[PDB]
Amino acid sequence: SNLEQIDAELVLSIEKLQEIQDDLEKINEKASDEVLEVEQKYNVIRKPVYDKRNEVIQSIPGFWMTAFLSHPALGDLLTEEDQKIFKYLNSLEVEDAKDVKSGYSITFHFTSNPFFEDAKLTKTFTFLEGTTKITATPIKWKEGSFFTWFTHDEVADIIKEDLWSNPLTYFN
Amino acid sequence: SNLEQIDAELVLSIEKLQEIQDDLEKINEKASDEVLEVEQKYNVIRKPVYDKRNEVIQSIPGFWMTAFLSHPALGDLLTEEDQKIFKYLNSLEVEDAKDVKSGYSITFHFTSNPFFEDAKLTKTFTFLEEGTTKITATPIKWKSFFTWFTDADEVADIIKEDLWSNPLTYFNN
Ligand SMILES: [Ca+2]
Ligand SMILES: [Ca+2]
Ligand SMILES: [Ca+2]
Repeated sequence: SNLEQIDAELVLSIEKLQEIQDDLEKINEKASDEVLEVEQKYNVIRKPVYDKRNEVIQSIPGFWMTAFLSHPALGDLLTEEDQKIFKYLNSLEVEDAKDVKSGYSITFHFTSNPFFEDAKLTKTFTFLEGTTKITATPIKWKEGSFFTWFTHDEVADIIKEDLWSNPLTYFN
Repeated sequence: SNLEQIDAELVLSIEKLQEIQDDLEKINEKASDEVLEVEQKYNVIRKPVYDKRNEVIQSIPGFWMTAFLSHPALGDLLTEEDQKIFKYLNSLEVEDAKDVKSGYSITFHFTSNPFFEDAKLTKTFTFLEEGTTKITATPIKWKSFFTWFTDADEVADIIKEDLWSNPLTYFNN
């Protein structure tokens, strides 16, 4: 009687619920794709602004080193010899992957210097299951430390979200 | 005599940097607005699907209780007495403000129980237009997890983004 109908309804309702979650999964995937496309679009928009900013910074001889040193979290990470190398740092760069979700890289651009041969040291973060893999430029030291960073990465997030976003508020 | 002593080109480079940062600020705000618009669009689209999910759930006894009690993180947060209480949970409900940005609330609907008076225990997260946000909650009217209802959030994130989003995966296990 009523018990059989409730029983049958219960079996049916579990299946319909699996259908509803499948619908919700596809809706959540469309929405997070759409949020991602907005961020991809605005990385396009910001790119020439970051370029102009890099151009202006060429006129301020120790800008990036100075902003990095004035940042409360980052500044105390430069041992005194690190700061002599940082004298040759002339540009920092952060770029998301084209699709955003799959990572980004951080690059320290170095002028010609006696410590190492590289013009740039890059640390890359790839991740697309929650996990992430890191790669870094193996430093081509010359014959004659914060630089251990080039091998849960809080220095990366500070650089990416604070210093890279507005280094001027630490420079000022 | 601060900027007067400084080389003109250094002075003007800072001014131009400040102006570029202002441009970047405006760009970031157009990006926020555009993302907010996407969240609002899909809040509307999901609403009748959540309603249909709530309707179907009425035919499954103890659904929300079983999903909460089977969640690996959330389950690890009940006392044995907290589990005596949750046997009386009939419904979970997460609702964002009509604009997404204002915040959201999480509501636990309990049936008549011997532990407290309330039928709804609600924890509302209000995002203020100026910085810090205001967190309100229900004062339990008793006749631990329920320490979560303090106006002072890992639990709220797990509920909003995990349990509420797909409870059926924890009903099965
Ligand atoms: Ca369908
Ligand atoms: Ca679209
Ligand atoms: Ca002077």
